[PDB]
Amino acid sequence: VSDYVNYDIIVRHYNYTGKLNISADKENSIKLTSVVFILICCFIILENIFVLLTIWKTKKFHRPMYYFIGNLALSDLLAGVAYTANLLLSGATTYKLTPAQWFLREGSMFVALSASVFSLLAIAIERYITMLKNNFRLFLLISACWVISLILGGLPIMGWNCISALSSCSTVLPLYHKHYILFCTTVFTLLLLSIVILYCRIYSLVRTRNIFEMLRIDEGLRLKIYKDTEGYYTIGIGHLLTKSPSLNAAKSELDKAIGRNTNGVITKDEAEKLFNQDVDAAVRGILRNAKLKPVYDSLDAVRRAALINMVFQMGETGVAGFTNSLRMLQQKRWDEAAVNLAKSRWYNQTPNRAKRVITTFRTGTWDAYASRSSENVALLKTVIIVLSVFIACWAPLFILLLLDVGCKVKTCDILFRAEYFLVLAVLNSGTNPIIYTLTNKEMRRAFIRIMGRPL
Ligand SMILES: CCCCCCc1cccc(NC(=O)[C@H](N)CCP(=O)(O)O)c1
Ligand SMILES: *[C@@H]1O[C@H](CO)[C@@H](O)[C@H](O)[C@H]1NC(C)=O
Repeated sequence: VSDYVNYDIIVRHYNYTGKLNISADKENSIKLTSVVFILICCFIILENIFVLLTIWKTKKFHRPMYYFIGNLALSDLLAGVAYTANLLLSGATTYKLTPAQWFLREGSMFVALSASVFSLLAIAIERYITMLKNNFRLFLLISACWVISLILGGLPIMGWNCISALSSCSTVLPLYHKHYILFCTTVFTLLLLSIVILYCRIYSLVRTRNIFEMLRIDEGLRLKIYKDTEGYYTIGIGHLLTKSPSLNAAKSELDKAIGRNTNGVITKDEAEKLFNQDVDAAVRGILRNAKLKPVYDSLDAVRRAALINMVFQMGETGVAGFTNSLRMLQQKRWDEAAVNLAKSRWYNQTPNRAKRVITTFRTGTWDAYASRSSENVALLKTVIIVLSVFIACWAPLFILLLLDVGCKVKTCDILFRAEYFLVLAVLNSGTNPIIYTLTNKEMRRAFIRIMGRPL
């Protein structure tokens, strides 16, 4: 009987879980494991310092997303520091710690995890705000992100432990209460599930926003009925109301399409809902032709919309009337199809519009329409892979932890030799700096642009 700062508690906790007598196993190999993982940690420290340095040095990297990337780099930086301190205070030294020195040891790993989860979320929501639209509110969120992490990470210290309740002690973390691990595992899988559903929504809405903004320039937009260059009444994004030269006939067909009296003026949303009808019809027109559907299947989202834009102006037989171009498009030879369309009547009638459509087929990017909203495509695709790596590294531990909640003590063998799951989750701290320079050239260009020693 003494302060719950006595080393005997740690002995009883590893004794109950069955780790005290098996502590003297592979102790010589444990030294080889630690010294090597300490080197890997120091490499992770530099990696995240380099990520924090690039953002601090590049002016174009002073954007809200990069601030959350830096905050994520901080989570993975302090993770490496916490695991370097873990390896040093783990193994034989585990029994030389007090319960407080232990709840702080493994508590540091939880704080670093919680911070990474919220940091990822901070990047996830940021991507949803870029499509549809404040520096002081950003540092409040980063501060709140760490405050919630310090509470959700260190609350077992201030009460929620299992010191006198061995029946509720998890075997992979002896001094942690089984319910607390279940609470962390469920909160973090629920938060990681929120990211995945959000990114599926972001990638789908941007796909529909890219085809909208593309035709928002080529055929413009209108709230009131206007006559086209051919000689027929039109509204919104090239929606041909009638071929008849009667203004009231256009009002008749318009009111049938919307379902209310407009007198000629329609809402921005009513134009968009009418626009999807014109896109869907043009899309159906592609999936019904033996020369358009194979090409659409061989194209990407950017070049698919480029073909949709062509159908949106002329029609099914109109685009089918360029077999020489379509054949060169299906053969993945963009430069060859670019010349055929440049000499055709379509390029001679509307030169400024066809130029952008042809550039989309050649470049395969929205650079001919969006200036900086096109670069975000590569900047978003890379972040989805960051999350995909994170869920691949932590899920094995999360499953293992969930198994520890639903397993009697000294029963499940997987829970003992579970040092591999803990290491895979640690390695992830040095995969984000590596994934930036490999799946993002705009970030990689800034990274090399940073070779100054004193800087
Ligand atoms: C809910 C998710 C759990 C948070 C993950 C915290 C974490 C990350 C990485 C490692 C560890 N724990 C360890 O590696 C421990 N040193 C295991 C060995 P021991 O402490 O001796 O049982 C704990
Ligand atoms: C605790 O460890 C001691 C040796 O240090 C051993 O004799 C005892 O059986 C263990 N207690 C339980 C409940 O397994």
